[PDB]
Amino acid sequence: QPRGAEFHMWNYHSHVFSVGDTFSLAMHLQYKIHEAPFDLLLEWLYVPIPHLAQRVASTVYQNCEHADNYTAYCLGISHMEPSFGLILHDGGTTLKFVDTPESLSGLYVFVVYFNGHVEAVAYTVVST
Amino acid sequence: DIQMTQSPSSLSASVGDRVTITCRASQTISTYLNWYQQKPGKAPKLLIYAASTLQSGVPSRFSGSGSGTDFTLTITSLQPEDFAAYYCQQSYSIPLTFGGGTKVEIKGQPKAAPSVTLFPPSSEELQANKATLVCLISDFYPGAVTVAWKADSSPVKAGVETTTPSKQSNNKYAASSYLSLTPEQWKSHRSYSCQVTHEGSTVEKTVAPT
Amino acid sequence: QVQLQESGPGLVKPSETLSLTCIVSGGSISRYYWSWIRQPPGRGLEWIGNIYYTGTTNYNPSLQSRVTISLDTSKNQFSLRLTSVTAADTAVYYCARIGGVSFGERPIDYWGQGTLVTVSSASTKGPSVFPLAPGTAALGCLVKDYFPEPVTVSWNSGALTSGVHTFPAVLQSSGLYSLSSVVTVPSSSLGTQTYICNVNHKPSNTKVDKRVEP
Repeated sequence: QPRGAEFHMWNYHSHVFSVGDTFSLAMHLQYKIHEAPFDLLLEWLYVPIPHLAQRVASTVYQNCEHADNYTAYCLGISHMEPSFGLILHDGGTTLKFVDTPESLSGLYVFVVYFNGHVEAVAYTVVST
Repeated sequence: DIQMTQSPSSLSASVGDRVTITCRASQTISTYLNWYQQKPGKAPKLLIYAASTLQSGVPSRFSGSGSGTDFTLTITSLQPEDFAAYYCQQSYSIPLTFGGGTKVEIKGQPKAAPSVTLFPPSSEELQANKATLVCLISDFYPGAVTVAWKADSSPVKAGVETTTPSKQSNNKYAASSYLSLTPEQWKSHRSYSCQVTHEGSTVEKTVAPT
Repeated sequence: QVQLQESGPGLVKPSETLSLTCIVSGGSISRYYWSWIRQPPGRGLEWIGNIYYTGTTNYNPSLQSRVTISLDTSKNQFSLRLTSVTAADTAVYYCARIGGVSFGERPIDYWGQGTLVTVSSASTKGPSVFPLAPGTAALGCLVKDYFPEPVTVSWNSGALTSGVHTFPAVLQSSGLYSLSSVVTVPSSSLGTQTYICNVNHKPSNTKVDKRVEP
């Protein structure tokens, strides 16, 4: 009877820092997923402040099968483009901003592609 | 901003009746709303979460149902302790938004005559340059009543301050009313009368400064 | 089991900053959202904002331009700041928690007590207490001529609970508030038990005891 998957992430966020801080931007993702074999992907994109948007990081759980038991069981690769710093963190669901300059301020989006479908995405405006 | 419409906005049901209220959303909120109960003066208590799940320590007569954009809260058998107001709140999208709220008033109480009492002003207040007397009718259900003030023969129109509480655990009201005036006008007259008219034969009490 | 307490001033002059602080106890700031909710004196309640454990504040955009929420994990508390308060911001302010770990669970499960913030232009005024001596017996206390409304009346340090009515405050045209608390006691229980009413006015920081006896 069940078919598909559902996610929930509280789209709109607002984080304010100051130069030289060590904050960590974290999302609290909620999910209920069936049909175990999927391709989860958690992608952090960035836009300075607006139409264009850069790419900052992306974690991929490729061909995982842990459906309802905590998906951190199976681990995936977390290759991040080094044009930024931004030490990535657990499950790929949170960034860590180490020794931040002002230039990192901007609108960050965290889009979750589940099996090629954008199942949720949340905005967070980081500014001084 | 999701608009949350609640229905109805005010209802009156007797004890043991089946109460049903509806919550409607402008967008599909997948099994995402909570029903809260706010008793008069107190903070809301979580009645239902996940739109169908009962919070720990809540009587089973509260039942939540619905999904999509249509939701229903049902009180199976009303009790005189469930006079509170009821709200439905979504959590799907920021900003989180509540409903209009439903005032559930209990109608089961039969017409009960009030208990009338009167308090003349105290000497401390008289030394404090003011003179206030207090008329009090306690534990009567039906609606509001009329209370008049007589200055030994004459209905007084000014200086009356009337207040009413909410329904108690026995579903009864108690209208309180102050008559305030200067000590000179308090001492110029002899017998002060409070006259309450409700469900019987018009009652009245009187004081004379002894 | 956790409990929360608001610590804000009950009177703020118009256009100024309203600053509240909610202290949590009996639990952690661990992984929940910590939120603020207003409720006008007669209207319904509206959510103003919540904050996570690493900044990441969610604000209601109706007044995002004026509000900020700060965290004090070190002292286990969190504060609300609302700038340029108008007359419409007079409301009861609750601090609460939004949590739950499941799909459909994001409820405001544990609420605070709620503090009343009236905005106007005055300074303060303490209450005046006067006794009211006598089927059964009825005795009362009369609170008169005080400013912002939040006031509490108990009897015998809260020992006398059943049979007590505390009336809503009324606005006397001198721009002040009046209230009364009545108790129905047995007729034979008059001369035995010493009846004392305790009145606490938080904005003026005034607690007063009053004995009642014929």
